[PDB]
Amino acid sequence: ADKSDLGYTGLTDEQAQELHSVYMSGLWLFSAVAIVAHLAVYIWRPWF
Repeated sequence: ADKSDLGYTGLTDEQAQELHSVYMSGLWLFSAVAIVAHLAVYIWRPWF
């Protein structure tokens, strides 16, 4: 009966709070994020 699958959609509040706390908790996390994105694109160039 109970599926409790509604938790997948209602992850917005958790998403906001999670990103906010982690962003502050790890303000320098952006640097990692930058490397991943930059490198990712470098990987996309040869993929086209």
